[PDB]
Amino acid sequence: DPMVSKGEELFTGVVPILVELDGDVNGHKFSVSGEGEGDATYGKLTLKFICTTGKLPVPWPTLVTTFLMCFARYPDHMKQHDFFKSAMPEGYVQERTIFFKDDGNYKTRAEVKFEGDTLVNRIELKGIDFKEDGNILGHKLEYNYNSHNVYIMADKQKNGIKVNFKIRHNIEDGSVQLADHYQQNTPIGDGPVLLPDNHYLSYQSALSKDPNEKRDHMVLLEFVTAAGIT
Repeated sequence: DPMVSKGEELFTGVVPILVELDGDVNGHKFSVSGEGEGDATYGKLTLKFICTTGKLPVPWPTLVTTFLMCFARYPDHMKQHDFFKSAMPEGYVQERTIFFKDDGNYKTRAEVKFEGDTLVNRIELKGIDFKEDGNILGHKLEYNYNSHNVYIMADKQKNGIKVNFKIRHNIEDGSVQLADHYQQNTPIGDGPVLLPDNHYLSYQSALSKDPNEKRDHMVLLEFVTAAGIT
């Protein structure tokens, strides 16, 4: 499929990744830069993020979903369902609202596209209505992350996809902090993209630290594979 081959070809090897985020949550302004690599053939990403403005004012785990669906491994049997690589290299816009149960929300707008050989994710994040002493701005979340499937559906009206899913962030005391995610993606360019049948992506994420890093930071290892059209 010469259509399906263009974007696929850009991901057959290890691809360098750059992430930039400008954030403000209840007026706490912050920036984060991240860098690493993606290997879509194995659905693997390796990333390190640094808060370049000091202390991150929210828990690292709450930003994991905001900080690259084009690196999912789509099995060969599902290659006609990979909107994300079909939109490359011109890229796609990824927008979310994320509602934290009994707290504020994030609203994010990102552009994901190639700049030369590097895949870039540039994000702007606004958070409103957070409780200063809540789980988010009070840093009450465990530094860890649960595996979750993500349900992708076609969004024909937007020439794109929509994505719905819930994240459960474990808490200090056995409770969970729910983060209800609403997402839509649309191509940046004007040409043909794939409109997939419904399927999911399976996510696993592992968070760690660099012992030599004195800045506030997060090392992220993710594995993501598509499934669910059997």
